[PDB]
Amino acid sequence: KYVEDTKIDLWSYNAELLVALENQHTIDLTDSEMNKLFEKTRRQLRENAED
Amino acid sequence: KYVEDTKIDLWSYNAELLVALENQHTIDLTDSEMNKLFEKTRRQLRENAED
Amino acid sequence: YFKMRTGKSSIMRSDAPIDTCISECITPNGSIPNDKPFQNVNKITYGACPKYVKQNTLKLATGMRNVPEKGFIENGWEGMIDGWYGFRHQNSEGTGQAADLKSTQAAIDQINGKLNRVIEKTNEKFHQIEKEFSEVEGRIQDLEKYVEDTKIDLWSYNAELLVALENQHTIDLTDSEMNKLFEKTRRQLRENAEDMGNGCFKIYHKCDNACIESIRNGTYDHDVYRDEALNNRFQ
Amino acid sequence: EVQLLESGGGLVQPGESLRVSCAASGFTFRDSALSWVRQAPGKGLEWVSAISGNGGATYYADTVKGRFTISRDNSQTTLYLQMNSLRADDTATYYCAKDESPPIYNLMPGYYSTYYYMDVWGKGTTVTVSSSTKGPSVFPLAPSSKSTSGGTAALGCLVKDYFPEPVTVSWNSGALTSGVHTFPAVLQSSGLYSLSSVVTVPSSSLGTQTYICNVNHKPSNTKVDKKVEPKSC
Amino acid sequence: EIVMTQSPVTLSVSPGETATLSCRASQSVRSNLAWYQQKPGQAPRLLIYGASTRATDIPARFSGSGSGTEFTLSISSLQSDDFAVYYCQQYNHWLRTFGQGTKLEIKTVAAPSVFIFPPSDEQLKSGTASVVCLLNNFYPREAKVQWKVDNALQSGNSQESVTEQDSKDSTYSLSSTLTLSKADYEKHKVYACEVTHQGLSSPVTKSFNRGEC
Amino acid sequence: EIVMTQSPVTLSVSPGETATLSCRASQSVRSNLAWYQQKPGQAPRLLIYGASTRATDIPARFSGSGSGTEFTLSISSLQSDDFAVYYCQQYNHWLRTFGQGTKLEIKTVAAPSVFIFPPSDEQLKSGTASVVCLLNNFYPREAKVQWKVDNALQSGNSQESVTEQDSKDSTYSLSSTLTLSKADYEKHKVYACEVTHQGLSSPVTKSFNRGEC
Amino acid sequence: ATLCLGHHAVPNGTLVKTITDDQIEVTNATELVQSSSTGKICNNPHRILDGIDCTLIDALLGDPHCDVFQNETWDLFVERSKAFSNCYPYDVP
Ligand SMILES: *[C@@H]1O[C@H](CO)[C@@H](O)[C@H](O)[C@H]1NC(C)=O
Ligand SMILES: *[C@@H]1O[C@H](CO)[C@@H](O)[C@H](O)[C@H]1NC(C)=O
Ligand SMILES: *[C@@H]1O[C@H](CO)[C@@H](O)[C@H](O)[C@H]1NC(C)=O
Ligand SMILES: *[C@@H]1O[C@H](CO)[C@@H](O)[C@H](O)[C@H]1NC(C)=O
Repeated sequence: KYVEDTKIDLWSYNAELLVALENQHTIDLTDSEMNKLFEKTRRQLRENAED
Repeated sequence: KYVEDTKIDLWSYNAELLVALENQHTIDLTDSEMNKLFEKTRRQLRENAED
Repeated sequence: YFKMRTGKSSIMRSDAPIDTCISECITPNGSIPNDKPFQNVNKITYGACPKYVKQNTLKLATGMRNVPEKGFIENGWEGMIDGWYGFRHQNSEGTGQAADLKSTQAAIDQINGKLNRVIEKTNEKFHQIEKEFSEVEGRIQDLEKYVEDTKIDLWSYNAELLVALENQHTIDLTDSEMNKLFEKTRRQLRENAEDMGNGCFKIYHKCDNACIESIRNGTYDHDVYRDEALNNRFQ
Repeated sequence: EVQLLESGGGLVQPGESLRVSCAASGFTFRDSALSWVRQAPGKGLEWVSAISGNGGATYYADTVKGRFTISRDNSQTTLYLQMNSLRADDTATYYCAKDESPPIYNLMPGYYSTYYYMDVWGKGTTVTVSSSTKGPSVFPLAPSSKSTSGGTAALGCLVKDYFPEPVTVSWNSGALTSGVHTFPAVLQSSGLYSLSSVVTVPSSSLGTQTYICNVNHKPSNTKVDKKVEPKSC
Repeated sequence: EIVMTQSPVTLSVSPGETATLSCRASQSVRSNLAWYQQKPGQAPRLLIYGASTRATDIPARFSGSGSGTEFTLSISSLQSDDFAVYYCQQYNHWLRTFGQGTKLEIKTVAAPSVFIFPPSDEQLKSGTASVVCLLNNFYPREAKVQWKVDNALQSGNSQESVTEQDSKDSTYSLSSTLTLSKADYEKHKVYACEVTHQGLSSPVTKSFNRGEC
Repeated sequence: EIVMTQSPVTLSVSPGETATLSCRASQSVRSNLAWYQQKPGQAPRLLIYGASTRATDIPARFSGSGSGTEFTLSISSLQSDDFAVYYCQQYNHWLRTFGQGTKLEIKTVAAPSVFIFPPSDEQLKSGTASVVCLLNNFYPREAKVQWKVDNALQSGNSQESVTEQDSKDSTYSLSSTLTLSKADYEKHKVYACEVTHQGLSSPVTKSFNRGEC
Repeated sequence: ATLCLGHHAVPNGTLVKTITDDQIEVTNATELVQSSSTGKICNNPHRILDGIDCTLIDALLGDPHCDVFQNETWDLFVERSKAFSNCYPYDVP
């Protein structure tokens, strides 16, 4: 019982930590692609327009 | 003795990696909020001031 | 009677020959160097040995993102051997190139620091439990195989997730060191030059080789050329 | 050979500046880092500062953080260390040493690898920070009684009152080395060090050989070669 | 910013026995811990680096071991020339720190060969005559040296100078310089440096008269 | 830029037996590995995708498996119409690559019936007379064919043309065309085709004279 | 005047795994998994005791060809597959 309960409780931490890090990075990376697009068109206008 | 010793060494890494990742992200998120604050006031002055 | 003592001694079944060398780790296949955090030779190990994982290779990025030819630049500079991040200029004298030592060092330090975090001294295990079995023993043997195989599959996930996170953070930290370097000089000449949209600054004033070096080493005073550069931008 | 030699050093008053050189010769191509390590007379070692290939250091111990500044001249392959605003506790034998890292670190060859151990140590230059450069007065030591003990006699020289260390002493221009005992300097209550060097040779050479101790004190350029003869009585 | 503490300050080990040293370190350090052998009058020499791993062409008797916080250094077969001091550095806090240092002794109890030296005529003419009493080759270092001038003990004008342990015979050498004035020397007749050693059955004393060898 | 290697190039499996195929892949690939069955003269047809999930309305005898680097494909009950070539793709690094291909063979050494053929008069008048030798019905495909002209061995002027295996008697056919000029043909007298086969006791050679049938 | 900025690039680099990309090219990488072996067990630093012809229990009991292993210390006893037992037939519950 102890070996199995150890395996379960250790995998549960591996899974719970995985979805938290992957979701945080998911929200982090999506905001960057939005900023990159804003910076992409920002380089085109130079001083012809302002943010 | 091996099952317990194995359980400890795996949790020791789970905790050591935890504080290493979370402290890095804590420093990362605090520095970003400073950049987000500096970027906030930067947008308020389109061409009224310079960095 | 036999004298009873309790120490680091153990036993291991092996047919590898004995050689007059030094090695902290010993396997049934032979002694292996414990300079790496993980190993794939055998699950039975004695002494300071790397952690056994299922993966046969796990590359850890010690460099930056490589772009030779077609984000901000179309490609990286293959001619840079004096550093990771550097400058290039087309001025009145000619065309030159030089590296920024501080940004390169700062990126190397972050990688050198985490590099130590990954290779920190591995576990020292001596007398463990037998993982290879000659014949079926039933319930006890089935548990011993389950205990170890669980430890292996869990460590394999811990290692493979480590290289993914460390390398993802490696590319992020090195790419941000250049964003900060481009932002460093971007603040140097506020309205004395403009971002061309490709990683190059169009300096509108007369800037010689020593003037370029003043920007490189961080002594560029924009007020000297602010009266000149601003006139060239809007006229 | 990875030899490196330290030049300079000496006596300075507190509050003065001093630059010590370090000629990096041999295997070191000087894309590898270098460090300075001082040890005070009788005290333990202490890492002072480090420098990398090119200018990646910086890196100064908190004791000398604002006072010392390390410099590197690769064109002439010489390491420097400008020691400004020197205090009394800065009196030490400043060693120049090469720094080596595990090959896994040090990504770009020129830059600093933050994990260094010193493998090649220099000869070291002694720097004394105090308030006077006196020349030593050499007094010989003559045997008394009858052949000191009998089968072996003893004689020596006295290096009294000088500042600062060190003082080089040899016997018969270096030809006599067996049985020589050079004692460490002892600071007298007056403030000037004192040294004694004695040699025990058999009594059969008491008259057939003329023994001369060749004391050299470069800090004050005083080199006396005193004659040691048995006491006339 | 990361202190190192070696234990003990000094240890006495017979030649041949294994001498285990300690290098306790605050905070955590693993990837670097270098051991050094600084013999008196010489620069330090690298023995072990990063713990465990020993330097190039150094004897195999120098063993290093340590994980974190606690580190040890054991010298297997001890030689008489190992009378050096041992130090330990580490990483990093970008700032390497050294250890305090561990003096190593060797070991037969040798008795001091006492020798007296009257002040030379050149020193007599200077104005201050200093008498010298030599103790060549003796073990251990502990030696109670007393000066008796005209059957009276003199204290406050004698200074003890002890040499480092020898690299071969492993015996120390002591010298005492009894500083006195020109008239303070001629004031008395007999000079005797009382010497009492650990391995001395009776206090050996060597003396001489004034005006006679 | 991610090479795929199938093993073997061609395998012989009797009908009904299980035929296991190999798809070794450099670098890791897990989420995508599609198997295809391209019958000769037709477009490829999807069998399995991902690794083990088979395509819609395909027989259950097609089984798929594999880890990151090594992949396998086993056909449970083999049919005579399964003579197709099988391929395996993967993912991705933006670039999809295919495998080399594994031909599926199904299931007595036959003797090559050698036949010579002199150049026709219409070819002789053109200016280049090419002599043809036929090896009708033989197994295996390996056949060492040599041209011997006026007894002299001739190389660099011959081209080997081999058929695919027959659908009924399962015997190959070979034809060699020794191209030579008009004067180069009349230059020599007898032309002999030195034929050596695996199941040939003695080298069978058929020849003819120039100017006589 | 123009001032371009960029990073270095190697002609041929190493591919690594990341969170998003399975095969992404970088300028330099290191292997963390030890897959190669010398094939020989180094006799140092651990006091390696070659079992040679008997097992540990055979030397514990006192088999004739294992009289050399008496009063022998070991950091790691290595049993060979070529081991055998020559003395009286025994069994250890
Ligand atoms: C090590 O030996 C085992 C047998 O004990 C074998 O299965 C394995 O493939 C070997 N591995 C290497 C890397 O030699
Ligand atoms: C920076 O470079 C310029 C041009 O060579 C030079 O005049 C100036 O002294 C340099 N400053 C520093 C701090 O290196
Ligand atoms: C890669 O990094 C290693 C340090 O881990 C360094 O020794 C080597 O020179 C580097 N090579 C390249 C091509 O960057
Ligand atoms: C890198 O190696 C490969 C060889 O296949 C090829 O792309 C080229 O020769 C090298 N350089 C670049 C820039 O790809």
